[PDB]
Amino acid sequence: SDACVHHIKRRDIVLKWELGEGAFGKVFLAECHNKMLVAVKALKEARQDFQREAELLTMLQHQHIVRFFGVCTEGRPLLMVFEYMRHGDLNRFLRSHGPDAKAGGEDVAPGPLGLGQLLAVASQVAAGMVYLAGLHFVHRDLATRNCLVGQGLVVKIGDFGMSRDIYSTDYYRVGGRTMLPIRWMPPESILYRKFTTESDVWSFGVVLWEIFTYGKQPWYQLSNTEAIDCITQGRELERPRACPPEVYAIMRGCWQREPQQRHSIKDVHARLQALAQAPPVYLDVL
Ligand SMILES: Cc1cn(-c2cc(NC(=O)c3cc4cc(c3C)C#Cc3cnc5ccc(nn35)N(C)CCNC(=O)CCCCO4)cc(C(F)(F)F)c2)cn1
Repeated sequence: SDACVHHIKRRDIVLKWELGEGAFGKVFLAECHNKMLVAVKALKEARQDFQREAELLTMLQHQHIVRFFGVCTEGRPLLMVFEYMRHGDLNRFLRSHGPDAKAGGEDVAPGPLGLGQLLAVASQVAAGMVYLAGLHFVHRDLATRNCLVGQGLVVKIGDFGMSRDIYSTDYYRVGGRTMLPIRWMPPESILYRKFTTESDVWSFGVVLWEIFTYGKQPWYQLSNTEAIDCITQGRELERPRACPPEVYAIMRGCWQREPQQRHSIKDVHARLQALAQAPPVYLDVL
């Protein structure tokens, strides 16, 4: 126990209703009195994996990492208190604001999401990955499904959380047990099965691809085995229609076969941030 986790009395937590069910956890919408709304995670049992995660969740504090408030161990089931993100995960957000579904909102225009919005969303995910790469933390399952959207179009990296139970189609089940998001995985992670920070920047290019594709699954064209091949033979994803050539260069910069030939996430974020606050007339031409 290197760091210490804050604790929240069970009297403070008042469960309203469920937000989703997982194979190992349950997310309820609840209130805390430290009065705001929070998202609590109930363990379905793993107690060692509870404290270990909380210790790691506490150390990770940033503007684009899901805000961890603490735990509650004064009565089973054990709880993990997260902040509430209004628009759910990024993948379900992107899809519901694409040209495919089916009328404005409070945080977003009628849609589809314009270039300025997509660049804004992309920069926030990139900014959060620089922090993780700065701590040399390796997020081995980077995708739009594992990013949350809050009130005000703020994007934070959230889940894992039963993403292998919700989006089971995004994972290849290796052997009898264990799933791999091979469509988001780099060649060295498929072949030699090695994961690094440079293996994450590959995943971000795939994440950056999802954004300008409005939530579609990468290599939706293919099956799991065919997707493995195309990545193995070094076949790249084609530039999505909503993506300008200026941004597709950033994707390919994340898709170099040699992991060290790939650009740093600090450099990728630098390009994405600059394009975000860029004046209208500069983006209209893009
Ligand atoms: C090896 C390792 C990795 N980690 C690690 C863990 C996390 N954890 C995480 O992001 C994490 C984990 C988690 C839940 C949430 C997050 C953010 C959340 C949330 C949240 C806030 N508002 C809403 C509204 C609807 C909604 N969720 N939701 N759903 C749609 C229900 C989801 N349905 C379910 O069934 C999930 C079951 C248990 C889920 O546990 C985050 C990080 C990171 F990336 F942020 F650092 C790292 C710990 N150890």
